[PDB]
Amino acid sequence: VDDEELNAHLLNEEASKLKERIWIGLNADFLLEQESKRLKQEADIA
Amino acid sequence: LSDNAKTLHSQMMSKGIGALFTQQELQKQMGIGSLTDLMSIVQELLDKNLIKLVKQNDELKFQGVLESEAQKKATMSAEEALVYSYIEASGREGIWSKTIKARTNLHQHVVLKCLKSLESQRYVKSVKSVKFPTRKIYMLYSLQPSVELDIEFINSLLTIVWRFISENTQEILEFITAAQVANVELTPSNIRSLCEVLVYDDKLEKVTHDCYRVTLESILQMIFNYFKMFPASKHDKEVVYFDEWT
Repeated sequence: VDDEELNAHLLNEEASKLKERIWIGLNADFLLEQESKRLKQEADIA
Repeated sequence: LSDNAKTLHSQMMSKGIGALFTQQELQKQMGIGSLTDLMSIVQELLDKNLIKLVKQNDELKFQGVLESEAQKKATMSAEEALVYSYIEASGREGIWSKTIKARTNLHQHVVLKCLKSLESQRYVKSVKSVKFPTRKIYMLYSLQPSVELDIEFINSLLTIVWRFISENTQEILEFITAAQVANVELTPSNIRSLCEVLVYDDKLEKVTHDCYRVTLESILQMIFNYFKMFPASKHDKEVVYFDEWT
């Protein structure tokens, strides 16, 4: 059930690091997730 | 103005935190001004909430604290930092949550909503204390559980020390170091406590105020012979009971 346009459905390879810089420029949810995940280990010895 | 306050706190942080300072040496140390304007910058330094006023009994006493904890408590609001002062005043033995409510007049909801935020600020932990179980005890991260261990598995320590005396208090202390025993701190007082449980069971005997001899329970271990005494207990109405007289 192949085709040609969904076969072309794939990223812009030179606009990858263009796009994730925008995606990382909007995101902070995993940021505070990280030091809370780092807090899961800190409360183990506390 | 500011520079006179910069000199005095450098004198407060000059000495190691002990030897709590007072005024009678402070005017000897910083007496370039009269007492009328010396107090006014210290009350302004109280307005800059660095100096605190500690108490040695029946008299007036001062104590300076570091700038590092002063900045983090300035992030809090009025009531937020106010309750944080009570826990850090306790310090070593914790403090009970209901007693904190008594020293504030803040009722049960507003105190619990404050410290819910305060644990996320990583300044306060909750420990389980044993001299009054199931009470809320708060400390810093400085970890003073001054209040061996209450839960079981003392018998694993206890059953081996009988075997050392079976073949026949200072002689125990070298033996307990080896054999990968799961211990962290022993003391000659603990072995004295560990031995007298066996005295109450008559597993061995106390002679000459520190020596110990075995009461020959080994032949009982393997009328005063309670082992191998199995009863009939079925289809026999003519048995003897110790109860059923009351």
